[PDB]
Formats: sequence, C-alpha cells, structure tokens
Amino acid sequence: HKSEVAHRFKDLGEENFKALVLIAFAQYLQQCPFEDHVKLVNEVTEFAKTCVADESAENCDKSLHTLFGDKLCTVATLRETYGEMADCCAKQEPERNECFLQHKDDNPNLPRLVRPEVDVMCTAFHDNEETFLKKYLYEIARRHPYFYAPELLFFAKRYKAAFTECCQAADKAACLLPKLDELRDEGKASSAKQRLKCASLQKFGERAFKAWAVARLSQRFPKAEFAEVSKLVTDLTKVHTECCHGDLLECADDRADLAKYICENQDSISSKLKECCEKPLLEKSHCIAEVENDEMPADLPSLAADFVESKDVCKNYAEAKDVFLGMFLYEYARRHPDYSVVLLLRLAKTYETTLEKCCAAADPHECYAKVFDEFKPLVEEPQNLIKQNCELFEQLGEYKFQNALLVRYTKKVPQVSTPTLVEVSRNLGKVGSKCCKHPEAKRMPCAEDYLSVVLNQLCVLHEKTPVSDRVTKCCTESLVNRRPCFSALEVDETYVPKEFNAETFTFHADICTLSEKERQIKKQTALVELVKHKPKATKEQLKAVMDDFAAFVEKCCKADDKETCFAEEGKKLVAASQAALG
Ligand SMILES: CCCCc1ccc(S(=O)(=O)Nc2ccc(NC(=O)CCC(=O)Nc3ccc(NS(=O)(=O)c4ccc(CCOC)cc4)c(C(=O)O)c3)cc2C(=O)O)cc1
Ligand SMILES: CCCCCCCCCCCCCC(=O)O
Ligand SMILES: CCCCCCCCCCCCCC(=O)O
Ligand SMILES: CCCCCCCCCCCCCC(=O)O
Repeated sequence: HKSEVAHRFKDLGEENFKALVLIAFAQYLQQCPFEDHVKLVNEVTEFAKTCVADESAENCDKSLHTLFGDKLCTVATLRETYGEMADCCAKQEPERNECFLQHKDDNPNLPRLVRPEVDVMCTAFHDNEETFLKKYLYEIARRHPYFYAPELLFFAKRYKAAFTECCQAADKAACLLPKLDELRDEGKASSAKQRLKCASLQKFGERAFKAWAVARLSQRFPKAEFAEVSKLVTDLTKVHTECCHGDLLECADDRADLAKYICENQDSISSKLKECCEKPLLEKSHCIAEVENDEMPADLPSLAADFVESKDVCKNYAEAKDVFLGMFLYEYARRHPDYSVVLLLRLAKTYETTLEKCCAAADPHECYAKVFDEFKPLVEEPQNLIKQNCELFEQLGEYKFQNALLVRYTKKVPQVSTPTLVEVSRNLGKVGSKCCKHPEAKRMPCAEDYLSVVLNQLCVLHEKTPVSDRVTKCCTESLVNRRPCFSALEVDETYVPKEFNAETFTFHADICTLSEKERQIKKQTALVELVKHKPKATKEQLKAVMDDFAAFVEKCCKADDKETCFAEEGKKLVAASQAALG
C-alpha cells in the first residue's frame, strides 16, 4: 500500500482511527493535558484525510512509525517533562521507535481517578458526549500505557452504553453505578491478565507458555487435529512475544494475520467462528479470542489406548518428549473443557514425572499401568473446593461470604496489613459472584481466570510490604503450585494478639451516610482488626460481637441524636465485646 496512514484510516473508519490515535499518544505522553492530546489527534486525523483524498501528497508515503515518531518529536515539553525520551528524537527509525518503547512509564504517579457524582456525569455526557468519552480514553490510557489500544476501545464502548441507558432511567445511580463497578473490575482484570501473560513468558520461557496454549486451545477447538492446534499454538506464541515487546502496530498486524488464518481454515478449527469471521478487522481477533467452546467430537476413545496400553508409549516419549506430552495435553484438554488449564498442566506434569521414572525400568508398563489413578485426587481437590465455596456463597451472599473469608485468612496470615487483607478478601468474594453464577462445567475455568489476577495482586501487595514467609513461599512457587500452596496455609497459632486501640473500634454518624462499598469496607476493616486483637475467638464468640455491632448501627442510624448515640452506645459495645472475648 502506498499510504499506510490512508489504508489504516479506511480499514478502521474515522471514529475508531481518532480513538486509537488518542490512546496511542496518551500512553507515550502521560503527563500532557487532555486539550494538547485533542490538538495532536485533530492534526493527525486531518493529515490522514488528505492522504485518503490523494495518496501521493507530502508525507503520505511515510511509514506510520515514522509519522507517529515525527509527531512525538514536535512536542514542546518533551525534554522538560520526559527527559531521556527527547534523546530518542536524535535517532533514525527503527531505533527511534525502539527507544520510545523503553521510555514508557508503568507507574506515571498520577492522582487517583475520581468518579464524579452521577448527576454531574450524566449532565457532562448529555452536554458534550464527544468530549466526555474521549476524556475516559485519555484518563485510562495515560494510566495504563501497555493496555492494548483496541482492547481499551472495546471497554470504552461498554462505558458509553452504561450512560446511554442509565442517564435516561428514573433511578440513574441504581442503574449506572453497578455497571461502572463491573466495568472497572473487568478493565483492571484485563490490564492485569495482559501483564501477567508477558511476565510469565519472560520468567518461565516459551516451552511452558506453549503447554498452557495447547491446553487452552484444545478445550476451545476440540474438533481440530493435533497438527492444527500445534500450528495455532506456534502462531499464537509468536503473536504474544511481539505484543509483549510493546509496539501497537506490530502487535495489531500480528493479531490480524492470525485471525485471517483462523477464518480461512474454519472447517479445520471450529464451527463457532462464522459470526466472528464476518466482523470488521478491529473486532475479528477480539471476537475469536472470546469464542464459545466448540462441541467435542462425539464418540472419542479412552486415553488409556494411546498413553497406558500401547507398546510404543516410552518409544514415542523418548523420540520427542515435548511433542508426546503436548499430545497427552491435547487429548486430555479436548475431552475436559470443564477443567482449569493449571489442573491439566498438573496431570501432564504427573504423567511426565511417571514416564521419566518408568521408561528407565525393564518392564515400563508394570510401573505406569496405574498412572490414571493419580489423576483422580488432583481433579477432585479443586472440584470440591468450588462446590463447597459456591454453596457457602449461595447461603451467605457476596458481603457475608467476604466476611467469612476475612476471618479465615486473618487467622492464617495476621501479619499482612489490614488494607491488603480487606482488598484481597473482597476480590476473592467477587470471584464467587462472577464464577458461581456459571454452571458446573464453566466454574473451574472462570475461577482460574480471576484467581490468577487476585492472587498476583496479593503477591505484589505482599512483596512491597513483606511480612509472611509462607505468602512469599506461595508467591515464588511454580504457576501450577501457587493456588495449592495458598490452599495449604495453616492457622498461625503462634501469632501474638495485636494491642487494643479504642480509635480503631470507634464508629461515627458518617457510617449511616457512606455508600454501600465505603460502609462495608469500614466494617470489614474493624472485623480484621477485631480478629488481629482476639485471634483465638471462636466463630460463635465473633458472631455475638458482629450481631451486637449490627444492632448498634441499626439503632444509632435511626436515633434522632445520631452523634450522641454512636458515642454513648459505642463505648458500651466496645466494653461488652472486650469482656465477652476476654
Ligand atoms: C475479581 C477482581 C477484579 C478486580 C481487580 C482486578 C485486578 C486487580 S490488580 O491485579 O491488583 N491490578 C490493578 C489494580 C488497580 C489498578 N488501578 C489503576 O491503575 C487505577 C486507575 C484505574 O484503572 N481507574 C479506574 C478505571 C475504570 C473505572 N471504571 S469506569 O466505569 O470505567 C469509570 C472511568 C472513569 C470515570 C469518570 C472519571 O471522571 C473524572 C468513571 C468510571 C474506575 C472507577 O469506576 O472509579 C477507575 C490497575 C490494576 C492493573 O490491572 O494493572 C485488582 C482487582
Ligand atoms: C489483549 C492484548 C494482547 C494480545 C495477545 C495476542 C492474542 C491473540 C488472540 C487471537 C485469537 C486466537 C484464539 C484464542 O485466543 O482463543
Ligand atoms: C506447539 C506444541 C508445543 C507444546 C507442547 C507441550 C509439551 C510440554 C508439556 C509438559 C507438561 C506441562 C508442564 C510444563 O511444561 O509447564
Ligand atoms: C475490642 C473489640 C471492640 C469491638 C469491635 C466492634 C467492631 C466489630 C465489627 C464487625 C462487623 C461485622 C459485619 C457487620 O456487622 O455487617
């Protein structure tokens, strides 16, 4: 194509082109104000329009990396604000773009993004919708410089749909706020998952990444042959490697090529890709990534014929260990879409460890004939935990389920700071909301997906404030041992009770006014502090203090003199609670 900027403008359309140009510049120039970014986007959009009219016009034959880099180097505040980043401008392409990628800031130290009042947001959305939605993209993109720009554009369209529906409703806050909370959580999980996949690829290598992708793709495309799944794994691994390097254009072209290959070979891959493959270039790969699991070939043989009974089990294994183990993963995964990827990797690691020992023996068959008996306890351990926790979640609800988790894990790791225990237990309860709603066959893959971000948040929050050797041990374990290590945590019986502080257990009239989330956090902070002060208190002793606390809040938020009630009845509650647990 003669003018790459014109080709992108025509394939994306004016609306998507402007949104992606704003995201790209916001991610590199994180300190510049919104209005300066609007000026850069208008100048780039107009230049792209002169190139769609006449592809031979001045600068239209330049690469998009050259045009983008040229515009970054016209920024007045470049050396003053970004320092070393202005030195990238003295270099030629491709070294200039490589230099700019290295100087992106993962923590730009910007103020917390404050959600305004609902009436204020709806009035701004009505008066200048165009600016309101571009300010969303600007504020999110500048805070997440490595979030894949077209993925951030999908979240932006869901953000618009929440205001379009809820600002016309009778109760605007009751409609909009649960939608903005769900979107905030899903956006943060998406940002964490994108970073996690790159960190795993770098810290554990290409071999481990490929085994995960074989298991995940075999569950999604069970009718595809092993050779087809293996090729898609190699292509997907290359796409992730170049996407993790950080260049938006190399990443986007890589994803489009893979989506085009999948859409040409649909009969060899899946019967669920017809609608995805008709969608435009921007949506196509995103649609394929979230495609429904295709039905597995009806009438499949037992895994014993190829992996236990056959005479060539150890001959096939020695010939190419990774290929044979990948075939076991493919065969096991396509039959079990209900399993987590890590459970499938544990079964393949168990099967690998077995063949390493048994293939050296004189009669290998006699040594590994009972290998499938070892898989039963590994499969049932996460299945029973999900059933037990989902039946507890159904009985208590998200908030009371979060409270049961707070008491349990404060007793296990009481050295972890109260904000980290509150934050992680609240998110663990949110895992129960998003995954216990799905049926049995969809719960373990969902739980694995959200626990991977929740447990990584716990590990990142813990290493900056390291307090528990056991949390450090579970965080530095292999990926298949992380969750089982945390499940193995014992109650810290040698913890010395924290000294009592009256200010901690003092409540005020503001708890009556606070939002549901801010009110819950206050009570959950006090609950963790109560458990740290009295770690040996039983569930019946803590339940009495929690019921007495609830009745106290019930009474003082109805009283005429609320400030006097919270002060007088609160002194009695704290003293009676200390005596009950003394
Ligand atoms: C089950 C667990 C799900 C939630 C979760 C997921 C992931 C984690 S984590 O692993 O600790 N990681 C993160 C933990 C925190 C963050 N947060 C940030 O970087 C702060 C910036 C940020 O994302 N802000 C944000 C982003 C989106 C939001 N939701 S929103 O509805 O889109 C929104 C955006 C903007 C406004 C208007 C502002 O007007 C001035 C109103 C609503 C909101 C919000 O509603 O307040 C806020 C990012 C990550 C990350 O993924 O890098 C923690 C919790
Ligand atoms: C989300 C941003 C990072 C992108 C990493 C590349 C992912 C490409 C997925 C293409 C779809 C293949 C099928 C599938 O993932 O199930
Ligand atoms: C394209 C196919 C290559 C990948 C095949 C997977 C082979 C290795 C599986 C070993 C068992 C899981 C443990 C691990 O390696 O992390
Ligand atoms: C030293 C003990 C002082 C008394 C502690 C009172 C605070 C307990 C808070 C418990 C909150 C449980 C949740 C709820 O009631 O909704």
